[PDB]
Amino acid sequence: TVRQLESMIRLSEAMARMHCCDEVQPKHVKEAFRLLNKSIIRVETFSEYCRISNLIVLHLRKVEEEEDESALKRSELVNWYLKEIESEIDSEEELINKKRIIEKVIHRLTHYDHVLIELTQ
Amino acid sequence: SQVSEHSIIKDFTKQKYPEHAIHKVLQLMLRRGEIQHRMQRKVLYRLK
Amino acid sequence: HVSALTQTQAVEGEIDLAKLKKFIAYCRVKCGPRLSAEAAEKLKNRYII
Amino acid sequence: DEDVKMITSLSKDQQIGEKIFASIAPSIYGHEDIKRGLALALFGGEPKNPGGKHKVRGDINVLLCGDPGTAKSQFLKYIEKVSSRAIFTTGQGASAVGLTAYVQRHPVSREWTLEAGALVLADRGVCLIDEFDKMNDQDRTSIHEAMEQQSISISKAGIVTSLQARCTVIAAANPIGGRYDPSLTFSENVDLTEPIISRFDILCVVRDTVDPVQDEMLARFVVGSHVRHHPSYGVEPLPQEVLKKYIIYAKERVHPKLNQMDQDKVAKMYSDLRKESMATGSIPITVRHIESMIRMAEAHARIHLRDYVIEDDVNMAIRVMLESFIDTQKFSVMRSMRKTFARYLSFRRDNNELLLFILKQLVAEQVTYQRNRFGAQQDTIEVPEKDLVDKARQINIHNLSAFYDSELFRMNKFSHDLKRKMILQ
Ligand SMILES: Nc1ncnc2c1ncn2[C@@H]1O[C@H](COP(=O)(O)OP(=O)(O)OP(=O)(O)O)[C@@H](O)[C@H]1O
Ligand SMILES: [Mg+2]
Repeated sequence: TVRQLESMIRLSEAMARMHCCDEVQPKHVKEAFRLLNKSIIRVETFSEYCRISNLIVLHLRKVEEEEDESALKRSELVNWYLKEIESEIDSEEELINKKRIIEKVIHRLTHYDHVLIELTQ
Repeated sequence: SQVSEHSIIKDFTKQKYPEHAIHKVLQLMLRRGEIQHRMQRKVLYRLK
Repeated sequence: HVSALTQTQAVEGEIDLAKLKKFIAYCRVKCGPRLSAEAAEKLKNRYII
Repeated sequence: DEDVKMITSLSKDQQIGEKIFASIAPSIYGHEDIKRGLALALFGGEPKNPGGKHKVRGDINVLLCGDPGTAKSQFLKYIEKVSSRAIFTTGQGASAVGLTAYVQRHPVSREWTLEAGALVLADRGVCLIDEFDKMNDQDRTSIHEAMEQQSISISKAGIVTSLQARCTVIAAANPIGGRYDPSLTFSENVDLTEPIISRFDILCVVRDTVDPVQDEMLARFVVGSHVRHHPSYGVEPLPQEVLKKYIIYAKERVHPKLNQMDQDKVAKMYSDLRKESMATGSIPITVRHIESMIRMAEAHARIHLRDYVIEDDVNMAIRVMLESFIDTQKFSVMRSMRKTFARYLSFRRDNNELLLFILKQLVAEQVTYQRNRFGAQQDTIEVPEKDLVDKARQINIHNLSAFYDSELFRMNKFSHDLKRKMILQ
């Protein structure tokens, strides 16, 4: 938040006081930025699963919002994602492995996480 | 699964129940959240 | 909201608040009634039903 | 003497209302809606009591709920500075002024005194409460009694009294989890109860969201304030003393009359609002909101020194009440209501602002897609003009050249390229 900005200014002033310089200069700003970043620690538990889920949600909600017409199905979603990846996979083995992975991820999202809804024909 | 509101109205009026009761029941289910509208309000679907 | 600014005469036969207060106090202090047997039996029958 | 003439002359100006709206809180950037609401809260309305039976207040209470770092307390500080009679207190503890009346020997003067709470001391004034959620049981009970009955009862040490608490309440608070959840209602996000929330006429929600341009501007203002204070839309806001004099004169000598209200439109709109609230199936509207609208209308009529209420004030109060009601709903209900009621919410609005909102939504969607797929942002952001045109057509807007030439387009550092029919940021 803005409190971090004020803390950065205070740390810059502290660095200037330490080095007895008469003005705050970019070296002190860089040092305060470095220290404040190093103090922050990231939570460790996953990123790929979240990214895939977010992309799927974005696609489905764009489909819902853009059209009052009918929507797509699970197979259509899988085919669309594979078509988008087409330029990123070079061989059939990686393609089939990623297809299995995305199918399992979609099953987990629909059944376990309840994020996505499934309907019959 | 999805059901059209017209189908429910026809089914219950053939049973000769009033339409206002069906509307109120649908509104209460909407409040509870079991029933949701599709992109067009003609057809509803069931959640939990 | 419109009529609150001009006239406090919403209904023709309102009892004034001071008059209503004094009348309620008067009736409460003056007398106290009790039931009648003919009405009592009907009340009993209705309560049982 | 001449000050009255100056006040009348300023009233003669056709855009005095916007001047007053922009005159509030010079040191806070953004939150224009909050300042507009605080304008009505400061100017107030008019109590009505037909006979001695039906009392209706004219004080417009304000509640703010915000994520940390949104500067909720600065608004209260400014209001205390401006208001002639304003009391400030905090619910966390160790406040200079308490929130409950008690009888005690004063530590300094050593005399037996009856010290009433902050609510009693602010007769015909403003009471400000910070950290609204941290309050204990006694403070909540006293606040509920003072807001609903507008009087405080004391039975202590052989003293039985009732004291008047005709005051306007402005409060600030934080959500339960420390961050606002758009998927939950306002009541589920706040530690307070529904009866307490129902008392407030205006509810404001301040949600922190990463906007690079807005963050850049806020940081620029903060650093500029820090550098300046080292020891070594609105045309022009009014002076603070002039604003004080105008407020005093309007409160003393302006009493707008409702002799020109239009009941047909109000009744139809109320019926439609209730109908669609029941259609969505959550949080239906009630008659109380209409009352607030009327009060707000009166406040607006007090701003222009109008002695009679006209349709402009009614429509502005309608817009404010509708915004407050819609903002408390969850995602889907809020979106549906916003889409359906675009007719009323567009009163005196700016089309350029709506187009900027559309552009920002599209930019956010593109940035989110880029971050999710690539794993990192790209150096440029681009968007086709066709999508913007289609959405404007959906909102019934067919020309965008003025938007391209508008100052809002340049302020957000947008550019339009005809060589590719694209918008670049
Ligand atoms: N729009 C803004 N303009 C100027 N200063 C701002 C703005 N937003 C935040 N700040 C600054 O952020 C700092 C945060 O402190 P502040 O007391 O204002 O927070 P708060 O919103 O009351 O928070 P809390 O929820 O913790 O009570 C202040 O120094 C304030 O000046
Ligand atoms: Mg604070």
